[PDB]
Amino acid sequence: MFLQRPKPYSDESLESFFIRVANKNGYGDVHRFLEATKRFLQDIDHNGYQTFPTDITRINPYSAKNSSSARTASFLKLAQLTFNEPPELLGLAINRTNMKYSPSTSAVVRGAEVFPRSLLRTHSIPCCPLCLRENGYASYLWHFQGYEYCHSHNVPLITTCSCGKEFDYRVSEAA
RNA sequence: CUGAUAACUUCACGGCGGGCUUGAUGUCCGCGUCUACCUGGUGAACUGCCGAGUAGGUAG
Repeated sequence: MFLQRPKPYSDESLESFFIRVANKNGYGDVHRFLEATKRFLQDIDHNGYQTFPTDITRINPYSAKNSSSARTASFLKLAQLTFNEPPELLGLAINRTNMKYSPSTSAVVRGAEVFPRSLLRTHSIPCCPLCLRENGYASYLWHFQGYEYCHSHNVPLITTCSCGKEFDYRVSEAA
């Protein structure tokens, strides 16, 4: 109950929304609040709590074959009665759709926009600091957006970016 | 359009007498049934009042 001051702005792929509510009040990673959400889904007046995920990934509402209709219903009351001033939460969800293209590639709706195929990277992506955080990575071609020369693969020592290993995917002119 | 055409078989009645199936008998020996199993009431018919009362009544 009462997640204090949902702040955020647009242009986000919903994964740092749980990270920004993780860095407040003093909490480790997202396994606690993520269990306390699915515990609250296991609490009063709910029917579909069993399939709400467990890990860093898979908060995505197309990662299950048939919990897609359960994930949005999970995401319905995950904004209303748990936030003062319930924010723009719904619509950030990268869903799936019924549309296709002509070369038989699966269409995928974010809030109004369609990616070419639901394959693009899904793993081992670059990342740049000093925002919170992006909408456009884990895709084929979205690199810099104004400030350039920022690939940031972490061959040197641990904890270069100051976030706390939540999103932080790093392992050890016409563009 | 028939081996064609027609056609009363009827009346009467005592089966009876007698009678010992018997004697004897050993069905026995042996025996591993077992392994694995979800029945599924969400919150849902809630709170008083009189009477000594696990009886009885009485409210919205």
